[PDB]
Amino acid sequence: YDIYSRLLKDRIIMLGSQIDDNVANSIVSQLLFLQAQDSEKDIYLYINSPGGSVTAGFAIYDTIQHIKPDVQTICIGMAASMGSFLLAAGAKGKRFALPNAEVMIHQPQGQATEIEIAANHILKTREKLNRILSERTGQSIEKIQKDTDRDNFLTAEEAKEYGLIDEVMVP
Amino acid sequence: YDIYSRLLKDRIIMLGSQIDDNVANSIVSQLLFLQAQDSEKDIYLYINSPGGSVTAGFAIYDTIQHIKPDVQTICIGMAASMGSFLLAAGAKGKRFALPNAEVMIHQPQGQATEIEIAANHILKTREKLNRILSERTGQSIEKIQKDTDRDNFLTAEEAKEYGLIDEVMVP
Amino acid sequence: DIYSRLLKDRIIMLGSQIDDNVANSIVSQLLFLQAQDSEKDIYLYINSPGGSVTAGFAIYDTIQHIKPDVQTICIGMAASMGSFLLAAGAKGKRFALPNAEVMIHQPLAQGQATEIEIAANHILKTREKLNRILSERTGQSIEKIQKDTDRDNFLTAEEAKEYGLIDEVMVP
Amino acid sequence: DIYSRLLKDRIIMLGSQIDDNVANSIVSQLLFLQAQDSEKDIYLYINSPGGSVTAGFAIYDTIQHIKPDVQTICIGMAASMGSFLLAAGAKGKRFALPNAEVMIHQPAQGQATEIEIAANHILKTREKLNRILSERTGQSIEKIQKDTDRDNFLTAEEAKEYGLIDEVMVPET
Amino acid sequence: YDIYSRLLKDRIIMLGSQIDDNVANSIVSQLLFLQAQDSEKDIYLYINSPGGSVTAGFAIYDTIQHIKPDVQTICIGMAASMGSFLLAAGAKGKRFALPNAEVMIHQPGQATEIEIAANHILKTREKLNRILSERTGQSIEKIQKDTDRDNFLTAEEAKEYGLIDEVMVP
Amino acid sequence: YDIYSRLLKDRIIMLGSQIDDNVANSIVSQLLFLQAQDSEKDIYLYINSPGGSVTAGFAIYDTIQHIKPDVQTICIGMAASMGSFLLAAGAKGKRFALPNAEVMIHQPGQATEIEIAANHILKTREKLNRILSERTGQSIEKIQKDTDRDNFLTAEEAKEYGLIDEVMVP
Amino acid sequence: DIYSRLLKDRIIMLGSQIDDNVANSIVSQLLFLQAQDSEKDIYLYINSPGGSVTAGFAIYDTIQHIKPDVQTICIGMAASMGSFLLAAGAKGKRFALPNAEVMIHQPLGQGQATEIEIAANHILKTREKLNRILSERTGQSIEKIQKDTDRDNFLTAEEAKEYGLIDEVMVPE
Ligand SMILES: [Ca+2]
Repeated sequence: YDIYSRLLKDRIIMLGSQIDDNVANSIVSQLLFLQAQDSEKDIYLYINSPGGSVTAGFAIYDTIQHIKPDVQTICIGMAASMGSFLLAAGAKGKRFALPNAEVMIHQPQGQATEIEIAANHILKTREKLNRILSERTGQSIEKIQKDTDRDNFLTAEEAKEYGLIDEVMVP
Repeated sequence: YDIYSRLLKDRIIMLGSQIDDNVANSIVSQLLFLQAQDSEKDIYLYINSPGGSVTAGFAIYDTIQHIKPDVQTICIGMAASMGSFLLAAGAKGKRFALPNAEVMIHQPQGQATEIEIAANHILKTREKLNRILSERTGQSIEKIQKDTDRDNFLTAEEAKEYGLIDEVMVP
Repeated sequence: DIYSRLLKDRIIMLGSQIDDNVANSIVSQLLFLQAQDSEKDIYLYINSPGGSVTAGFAIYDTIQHIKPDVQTICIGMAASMGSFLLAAGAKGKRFALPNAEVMIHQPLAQGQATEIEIAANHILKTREKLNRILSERTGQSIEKIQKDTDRDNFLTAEEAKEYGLIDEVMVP
Repeated sequence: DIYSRLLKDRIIMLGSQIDDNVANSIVSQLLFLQAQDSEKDIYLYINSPGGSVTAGFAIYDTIQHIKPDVQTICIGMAASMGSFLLAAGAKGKRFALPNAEVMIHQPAQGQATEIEIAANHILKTREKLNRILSERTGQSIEKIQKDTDRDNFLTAEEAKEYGLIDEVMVPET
Repeated sequence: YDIYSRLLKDRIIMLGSQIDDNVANSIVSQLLFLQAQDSEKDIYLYINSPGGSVTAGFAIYDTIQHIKPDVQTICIGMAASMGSFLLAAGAKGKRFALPNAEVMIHQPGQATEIEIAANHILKTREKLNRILSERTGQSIEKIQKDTDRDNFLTAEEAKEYGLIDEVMVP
Repeated sequence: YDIYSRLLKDRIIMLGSQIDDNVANSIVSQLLFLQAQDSEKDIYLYINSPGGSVTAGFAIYDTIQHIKPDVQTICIGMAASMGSFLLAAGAKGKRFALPNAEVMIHQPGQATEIEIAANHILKTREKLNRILSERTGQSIEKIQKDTDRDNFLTAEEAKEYGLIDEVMVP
Repeated sequence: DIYSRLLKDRIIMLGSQIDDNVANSIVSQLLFLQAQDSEKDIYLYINSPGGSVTAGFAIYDTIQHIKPDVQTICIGMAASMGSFLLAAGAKGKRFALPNAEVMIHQPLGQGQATEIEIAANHILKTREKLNRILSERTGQSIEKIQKDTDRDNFLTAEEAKEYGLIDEVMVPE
């Protein structure tokens, strides 16, 4: 679509699909582009994703944390698994959801190849997810481990109360 | 294509297919872009939709309510399921249909993934749909509960009488 | 390429089966042309076997809604919803080329219509509203239209003028 | 690409079977060119094995309706509807190159829709084709009836003497 | 591949595939475009073609002869059947091949049902031989024999035969 | 896509897939283009790759070493097989990984029969090992050992191993 | 989109099997750059496992024909027709990168060659002309080349220089 090109001028990135390497490459490239345009101005990352690959999600995570600009995260529909992980990873005080957004932190995948899955288990990237979520939500590692194994769906309000977002955007 | 892009210049968006995640993302992006262009001028959402997925439809709904410009809604052919919900969700006074439009309130999937179905069951989106509809139509939620469970087809004039739209546009 | 250039001349071509995509595109073009200039005429050329009635009504309603006069010109053919849109053009401004073939017969499902669309038509009785508009725009009685839209009667351009479906056959 | 640049030169290329898609494309180019300038000649090159008669009649009628003269020029082939459209050019301005192959035989051809085939027979389009061909070749309807019911191939010079075209374009120098 | 539109600015046309109706329509369109742009300047037609449809080849042949500009023909790799025919059809004195080009005048075709019927009733095989005779300076009798056999010709032998005017030497 | 052309203006090259011939040709072309634009300014090569073909990987490797501009390598996500080899081949002091990047040096990615035959005859594994040994500061004995096993490394471990120079801290 | 931009720098990339499509592309780019400037060098980068000899001879002939010098650089692999086009660069201007792989073997006859192409190869004895050309350009005896062309002969960049296939190995800096 020609629309996502216009939105880059507004420093808006839409993450509206399952997260695989292709998507990760696209989002990362968009993040580096906007940093090159203007290293100071905020970026707006709208999220409607059911999740996906963990190494691909970490690629985006790492790029959000590395670049100079504050990356604002705004969930518009769903944020599950890596979707919700990236939602929580946005700039402090600047993580949002619309009132009818659905958030799940269950971390179960996502067209991941042999090499990726091998890396995940060997470098125990799941423990790294749990540890990062714990830091960014304030929850204990033990509560994070428990909830990421479970299939709990949170309303926007329940997501704020959990510490995944900062503010529910009520009209 | 080039017509919708040039139509976007007039702050017109066309919602003319079933609503899935792709469509929602597109409509949401278009709404955010038009807000970014001018935060004050009306937006015209044209609707010819058999409906689609609830979580996709709520993403559009939330965006309409979130943005500063008021989104005028106009049914040209059909609004069924989520299509009619979106029609009823336009700026008050600014909801329209052409004389031979067909509106159906019945909410039944729109290629909704199993994660989305689970979320909607758990978060009780169906009761929420009924409630929002009753607020936007002026009907009691009991009337809404009944009418959304049967397949009730309404003319543009009947949908006006029902409160789904404000006016039938005059030839 | 050619169609975007024609759009500048306020010319819209309807040269396929009418389904929802086509209807959405035709509706869009009509809206764009009204936004471009509200006073100048639009030229809708029709070569269509017909299709979906709900899609056709979407185009019909838009033609009647928009400000500019919409001229309808049949090239090749106008069957079912195709003939309905041809008869729906501005009065005094509905045309057919000499060898055009017009058919009023409304089938008994077309335009690869969805389950939801078929149900709406039978419940809201669109077949009767079609027959009503046709009689109003041709000058024939409702019982004449009712019989003719049930039959597979093919009309020449001149017979279609006699019928009231068009205003004039265009002279070479 | 090349075809859009050619359209600036008021050149239209008809190089395939005739269906509704092609007919609509040709019809639109003719209307565009008339909208550009209504006095200057149009140059319609024809290399076509034929196709749908109702699609063919749409092009035919459009040629006769617009104000500019439509010169027709056969390169390669003009069979069935192709040769009918060749014969449909502005009289005096129908051409073929020396090695062009013309066929007048009229055979539902070329992915014609079910409604179209029925329309052909009911409105008796075959009689109209014959009568028009007769009118613009100068040949009698009886001769055209016989010649269109046989697989009848003609050279460019034979097609000229038959009256289908006005001149064979012999190359310089 | 947008290289071909760039070459068109330099009045260069590439015929580097099997000759069918689509290729014919394409080549004919470029030739007409190049005449419209400028009717005086030479056009350069490069050939690497195994041949193809006789009626499609004839459409190209006629357009070459009909347009005002001189069309140079340059064989770069192969010119077989209709390919070699179109090579022999260039402006006189301006038909070339590169030193390692392969040229075959044997005529066996990627035509259609209607096209095949036309070729045989109108006797296009005789028209090919006749034109080959006119443009090579060879007799109808020799050409008839050679177009029936699978004689491959070097670039030098094609010059000697009269299919080209000069071999293009490094 | 389309974003990648804009990134080229910033002298950024994304290597975010398996390395086959088409990918190598593309990366090599982007490197040559950027050198041609400016021979002095740094190039940034972002790597997210499972690796792939040895011949294709060496094509990129050689071009990185040949061109004038310093090529910075930045691992985002993963660098395995040729991916990690290309990561280790960045300009000295300008090889980086993000905190959560996964690095694997193990050498076993869609390559023709000719290429596989070439690899074993011309002893390309011995070449890889020697080059890795030269750019990490680890011995050939050590690198021969670690290339055989499926040892994954964190960004910090990759730095300690000598594959990268720094981890990029948020 | 880099290739079109790269073409502004007089750079051509041959990165696949050689067939008629590839050859017609390369030939076109060579002819384009001549028309652009006939004096400045052209840079042909080679990463090719070979292909059709007819297609390769088309490129070869065009390289020799045009005025600009064509520099050849092997980046990854040059096999069969790939090697041949490598050895065919301007004298003193044939290069390979240090880890390039070169094979002179000319296969059992490649690259989707048509029955017409294969017939011409055998009749016009195209293999003999290849061996003759390689001999002239490597400075080796036709006897040695005939032997090495019949074996699967993989060479390093340095060995290719010692053979005479290239003039220099491009040393990195
Ligand atoms: Ca720099």
